[PDB]
Amino acid sequence: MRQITNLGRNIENKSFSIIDEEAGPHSFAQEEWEVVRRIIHATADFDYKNITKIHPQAIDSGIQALKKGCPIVCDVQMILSGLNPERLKVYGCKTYCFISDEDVIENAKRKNSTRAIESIQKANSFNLLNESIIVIGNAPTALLEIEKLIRQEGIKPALIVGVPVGFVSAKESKESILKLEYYNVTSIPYILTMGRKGGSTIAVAILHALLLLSSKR
Amino acid sequence: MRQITNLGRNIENKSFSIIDEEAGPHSFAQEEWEVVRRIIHATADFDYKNITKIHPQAIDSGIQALKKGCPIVCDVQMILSGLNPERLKVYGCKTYCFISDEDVIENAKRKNSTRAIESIQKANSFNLLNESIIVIGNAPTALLEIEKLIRQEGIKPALIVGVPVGFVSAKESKESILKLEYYNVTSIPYILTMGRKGGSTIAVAILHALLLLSSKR
Ligand SMILES: [Cl-]
Ligand SMILES: [Cl-]
Ligand SMILES: [Cl-]
Ligand SMILES: [Cl-]
Ligand SMILES: [Cl-]
Ligand SMILES: [Cl-]
Ligand SMILES: [Cl-]
Ligand SMILES: [Cl-]
Repeated sequence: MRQITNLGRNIENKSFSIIDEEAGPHSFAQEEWEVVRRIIHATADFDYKNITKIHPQAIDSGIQALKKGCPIVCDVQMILSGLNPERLKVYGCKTYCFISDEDVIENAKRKNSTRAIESIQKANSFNLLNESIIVIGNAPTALLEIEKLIRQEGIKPALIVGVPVGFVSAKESKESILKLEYYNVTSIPYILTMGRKGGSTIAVAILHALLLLSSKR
Repeated sequence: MRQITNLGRNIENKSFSIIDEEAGPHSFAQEEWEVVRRIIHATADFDYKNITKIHPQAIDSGIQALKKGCPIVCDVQMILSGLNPERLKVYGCKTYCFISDEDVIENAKRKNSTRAIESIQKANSFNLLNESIIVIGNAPTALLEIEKLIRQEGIKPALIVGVPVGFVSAKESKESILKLEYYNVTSIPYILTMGRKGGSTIAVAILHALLLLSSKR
């Protein structure tokens, strides 16, 4: 479930209350607001109240795949190191991150690409991008490879959590997921933070919020 | 060292230059600016250009500690699982984080405190707080206990990287360090992000930046 003192639980509920009060009126649904607020909570940055975008199917589609014990593929290790394994076992979700794998780094140097792009391709070769939750919280090149695989092959992940932070392709990487949404009738559900802002913590924030939402039947 | 494709590097340098051009004129020293920059990088948030405070001895003191394979205590796992062990082994630094421990979790429930405070205490009961680098990145209560120990007892860490993000005591925890600096002729060097903004991501960014500096001398 989760290990946190009753005090910590009080400090947290005390924060969410302040965050709600401060943010002011917003345009999210109850279920959605919880994810947005959770990001604000993880960063003390209120911009995620505006830059955060939640595909209409994002919550259901994601919580559903979570219960099926679907896999969770992250681009950077930190994201994994932030999830309570105990909470994940309940559903039986397997996690992945080939960013530091031997072959990935070998192909990346050879192909003159990035590790993130190559680990996304590795997860793809094992059919891991299928009906799963892909969390990109650091490498835009990763989120772009997904953009590509979606058009090229049909990869149909359960949910894309594209919140990479960057100054070069971060902005675009997220905009492109929105372009896929425009052209397709039934597009891949997503939760992304538009612009350059994002990061492992933002992603973890989202996962925890989603899990807690699932927990609440 | 650093496993990062030649491509990924050019992406970072392009990022750093963007950060520099955008930031504008600042009041930091060359070496110090690096640390600040690294934070803005990891977050795409330029507020850290104003909220970041670096003690006069924070850089020299912290690097010197690393060189001597000094311990590195963290308040949360997220931070350890974000530092390249390969680089620390060079100086032979040992990484610690008792926030997950059994006794720590226990003592916390009984004392009606937080796992964070109790883990700072356990770390205390090992002489791991002297000439060490204390990296607090999520629990203000951890930084507050550290402050208390600088007062009650004479613990003398080599560097306090106090960047806990929070809403209830974040602002205060960091301020209490500035107080000690005021009342003490010779205080413990710090690198903190004023206000209530912060996070393990910022912590790691600061550490990496430090390590890199260390690697250029
Ligand atoms: Cl809104
Ligand atoms: Cl990237
Ligand atoms: Cl980028
Ligand atoms: Cl990150
Ligand atoms: Cl300045
Ligand atoms: Cl705390
Ligand atoms: Cl707090
Ligand atoms: Cl954090």
